[PDB]
Amino acid sequence: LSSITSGASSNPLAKLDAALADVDTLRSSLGAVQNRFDSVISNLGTTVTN
Amino acid sequence: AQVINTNSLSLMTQNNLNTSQSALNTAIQRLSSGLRINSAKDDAAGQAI
Amino acid sequence: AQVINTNSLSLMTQNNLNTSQSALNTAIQRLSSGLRINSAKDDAAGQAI
Amino acid sequence: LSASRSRIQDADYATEVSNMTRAQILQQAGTSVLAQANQTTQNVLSLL
Amino acid sequence: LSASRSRIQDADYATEVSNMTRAQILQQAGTSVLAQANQTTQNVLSLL
Amino acid sequence: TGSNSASDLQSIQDEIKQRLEEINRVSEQTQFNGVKVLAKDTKMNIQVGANDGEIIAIDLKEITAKTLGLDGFNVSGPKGTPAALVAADYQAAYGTTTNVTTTAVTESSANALAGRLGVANGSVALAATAEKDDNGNWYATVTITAGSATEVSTLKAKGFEVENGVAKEFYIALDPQSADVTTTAGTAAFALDTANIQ
Amino acid sequence: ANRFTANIKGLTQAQRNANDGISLAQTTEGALTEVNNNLQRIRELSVQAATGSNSASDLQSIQDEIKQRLEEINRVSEQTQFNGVKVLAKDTKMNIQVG
Amino acid sequence: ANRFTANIKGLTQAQRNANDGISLAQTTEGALTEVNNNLQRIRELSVQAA
Repeated sequence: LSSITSGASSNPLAKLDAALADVDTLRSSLGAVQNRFDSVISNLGTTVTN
Repeated sequence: AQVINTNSLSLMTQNNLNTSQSALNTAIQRLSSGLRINSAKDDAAGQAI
Repeated sequence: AQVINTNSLSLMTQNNLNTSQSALNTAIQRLSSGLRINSAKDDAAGQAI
Repeated sequence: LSASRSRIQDADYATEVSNMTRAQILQQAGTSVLAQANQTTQNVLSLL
Repeated sequence: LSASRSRIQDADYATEVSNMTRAQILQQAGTSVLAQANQTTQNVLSLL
Repeated sequence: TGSNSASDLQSIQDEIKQRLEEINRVSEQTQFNGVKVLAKDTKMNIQVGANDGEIIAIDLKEITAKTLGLDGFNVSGPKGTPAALVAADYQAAYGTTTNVTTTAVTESSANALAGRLGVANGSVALAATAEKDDNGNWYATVTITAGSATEVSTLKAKGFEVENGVAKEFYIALDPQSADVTTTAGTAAFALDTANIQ
Repeated sequence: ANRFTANIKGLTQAQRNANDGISLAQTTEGALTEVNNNLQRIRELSVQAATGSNSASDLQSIQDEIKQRLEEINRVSEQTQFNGVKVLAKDTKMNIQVG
Repeated sequence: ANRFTANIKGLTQAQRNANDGISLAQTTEGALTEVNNNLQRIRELSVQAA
């Protein structure tokens, strides 16, 4: 039952590269968010002391 | 003048200690891992490349 | 800040040693055995060939 | 290609040791001053 | 088979070393604060 | 620098976007006893004596992303003002003995992008030809107009800043080697898949 | 003075909320990393299987390994969570109180 | 001091861009060598057919 197959896809390597691109875009967005968050903590600390 | 109900130097030093703590943590991590970009927080543009 | 009930760097480094350990294991085995494909886990496609 | 990738993401092991040794000392010198700061309240207690 | 039992049975070291350190620090802090707490009620006598 | 890639610049640009946002936030949230201290450019008097008329001046100034001149700061996109295409560019892209003399830009599915944005048709319109910036890269032009305030709000919420009743143009990059050149003699035809672009 | 002390406590609570947000971001990023590694392996297999000197029985081996790797992505997608919130589905934005 | 900080932080990245340039220049020459080795053979062959 492993020899009853479907049709082979076309232009595979382009599809794989597109997928990798999407993953990288998401990771970049998350990194931007974290870098933004850290400054908030610093600011809050100083403000409450004052 | 002399007040005891609140002390304002200790707050400043407590605030001023975390800044060093963070750099210590980063330098510790890089040594063990072996490389500079451990997450996209470091720099996103180089990670993709 | 300063906490003693848990330490979160030691966890990171413990986590991060095992990566090196597995590479050392594979490199050691390939030397003594004398060949590259020791189990199907290496590459199932070439073992049949 | 391997060399060109190596230049981008690998560590230094000469800068990092220095950064660690600087941060340790400054972290250690912070706490003594913190201990000094708390004591300055105790002056007033003598007035009574 | 020997490998599989080893996985089931043996003890890690790094975890236990860290647990040793963790348990030591708490013990020392506990003793110090316990003395501090026993000391508290002396001031009651001053009223009299 | 000169050895980057088109897709990388987006990453740097979004980080810059967040950093820009933080300045405005801090400017318009900080207060001292209910007085906003980083806006409106007034001065502030303090009473320091036993007779009226004895004060000391303190002056404030507004700091934002606009009063500093950084409004609309950007590092990705075309450089300079786009112009038209001439014979030399067609020859450079396809060869010295080339047939093409015009370009034509369309959409894959009619009125798709306005559907994705969430505003009524007739607020989004496409150009019909291609253009080039100062360095020889090809681009397509889009124009957006808002009809009411809520349209501005939705567009901002999805990442586009624009003022109602005012046209503004955004650009989309093209690849000269992927054009269709065999259907109609002397015309390179581009068809955008606007339903899925990032 | 009452107004000042009203301001202070809120800011402290804001600090706490920000820390929770940072935790959430880190969790998601770890899951993404593992997905990336799986994709790289599939890519290499695909280049392996495009040569013209292979026999029709071989391609099944590559195909079944590809099948397992593909199933991995779906399972990691639908099993990761943070405090009851499934973070790798549904295309939503998630607001934090920071003031 | 602030204006010194700006220069240090900028020059540090300026140093990285240069290594990128060295890498590109290094990559091209390796490709050039094989072109050279093929031409060097063709000329010898063409000597024989005369």
